[PDB]
Amino acid sequence: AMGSMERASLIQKAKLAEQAERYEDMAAFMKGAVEKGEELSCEERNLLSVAYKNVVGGQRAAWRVLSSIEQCSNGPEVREYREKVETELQGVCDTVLGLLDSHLIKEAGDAESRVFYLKMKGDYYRYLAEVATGDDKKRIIDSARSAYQEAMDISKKEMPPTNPIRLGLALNFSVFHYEIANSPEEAISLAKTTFDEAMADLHTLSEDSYKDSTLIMQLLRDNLTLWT
Amino acid sequence: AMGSMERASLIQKAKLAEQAERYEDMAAFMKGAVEKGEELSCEERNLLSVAYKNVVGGQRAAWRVLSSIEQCSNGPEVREYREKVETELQGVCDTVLGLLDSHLIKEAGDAESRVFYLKMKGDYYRYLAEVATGDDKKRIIDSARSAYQEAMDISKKEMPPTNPIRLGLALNFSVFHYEIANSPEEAISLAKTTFDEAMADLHTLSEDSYKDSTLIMQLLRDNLTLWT
Amino acid sequence: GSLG
Amino acid sequence: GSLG
Ligand SMILES: [Ca+2]
Ligand SMILES: [Ca+2]
Ligand SMILES: [Cl-]
Ligand SMILES: [Cl-]
Ligand SMILES: [Mg+2]
Ligand SMILES: [Mg+2]
Ligand SMILES: [Mg+2]
Ligand SMILES: [Mg+2]
Repeated sequence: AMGSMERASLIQKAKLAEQAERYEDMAAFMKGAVEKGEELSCEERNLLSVAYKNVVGGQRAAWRVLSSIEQCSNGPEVREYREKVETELQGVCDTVLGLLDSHLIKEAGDAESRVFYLKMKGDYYRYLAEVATGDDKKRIIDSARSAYQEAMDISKKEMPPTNPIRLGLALNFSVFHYEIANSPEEAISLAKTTFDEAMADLHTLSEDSYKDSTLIMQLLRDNLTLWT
Repeated sequence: AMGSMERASLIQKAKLAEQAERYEDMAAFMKGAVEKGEELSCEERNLLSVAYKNVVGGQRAAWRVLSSIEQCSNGPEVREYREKVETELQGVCDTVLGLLDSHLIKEAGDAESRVFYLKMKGDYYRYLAEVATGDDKKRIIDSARSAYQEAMDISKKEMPPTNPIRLGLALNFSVFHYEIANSPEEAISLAKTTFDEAMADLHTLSEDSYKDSTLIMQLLRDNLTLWT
Repeated sequence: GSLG
Repeated sequence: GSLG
């Protein structure tokens, strides 16, 4: 599909699509780039994440609108169209999970790449869990938790407490606990420990690293304000 | 494609897609509804227009970003991707023009429907003209102008000067003159005459009709401020 | 500058 | 409440 296009041209077109706010295009360019089989640089991993974040973010917001309407109603149309949007969302999550399993994660040896991809695996199972019902929901939740836990274990061993990758993983795992796993205390404990550990490490940073880390710390704080 | 879905279900799903901001879906539901072959009510014509307005609006904004980048640059990638977005835009315009030609306009006998569809024909040729180059550009411009002129002629004979359909047609034909036809004086004259004629008719309106008409009059005024 |  |  993007098999005939040069890797470098796919990356170039992904950045153009980002400028144009054409996130479905950007995601398809980045899927093509991944399927070239080469590992992704830091910049390229960020392009991949931004593209699919935006695509699934749209689908999630739409699914929430439709599910709200369907709940209020409780003919077949609202259910039918919520299911169409749900299926397309699951498809996008399955596509991203597929890229990570074939073969991004297994080739990723450095902590910055491995933690990034395992956080992504956690996040896309987490979006699957948001629309899942029943027992099915359990196995998906456990997949998300496992991915996030492996990423946390590597990040705590390999990265400083202020590393933005590590801080963003902890932010999302804390949201997983509060919103998916019905564990608001675990969510608050994680976000509070993560914030306090980063605070203590800020003195080590340059002005630009300080701004990157404090930005994500503020997100942990905003959640802690919401949750306490 | 939507051939197996009930007309009423297509309309219902178009309104759900609008609530969800899923405008590509809304447009496909409304295309299915049109292709049922029945005339569209006022509410349904508005659904059709909103859906495709939003879809082509996105494409237009993206094409503008890409064309700006391409102009700055003046490898093949920026040109290639601007052409992809351009082709998809032309496709959406050709689809809407196709619905109007088969067979919305020919069945539309009342002034409110006929003016609405001919304004739409003008607007979608106008979007084609925005990306067209050369002689090709001339014939498309003339198609837009012809459509807008037929709509103006019916609106002046059949609707009061404050009718929002008539006011929106005049607003868009004025923009056609200023932005496409290189006729800024014709644009200003049209917008000024249209505003003054509506002003004089406001006394006839209810409070709610007054708000509908003055809203579009303010758009004519905002353009006149920009252009003078 | 058009409608909408 | 997640990143981004
Ligand atoms: Ca459906
Ligand atoms: Ca392309
Ligand atoms: Cl996608
Ligand atoms: Cl479309
Ligand atoms: Mg090559
Ligand atoms: Mg407690
Ligand atoms: Mg029927
Ligand atoms: Mg003059």
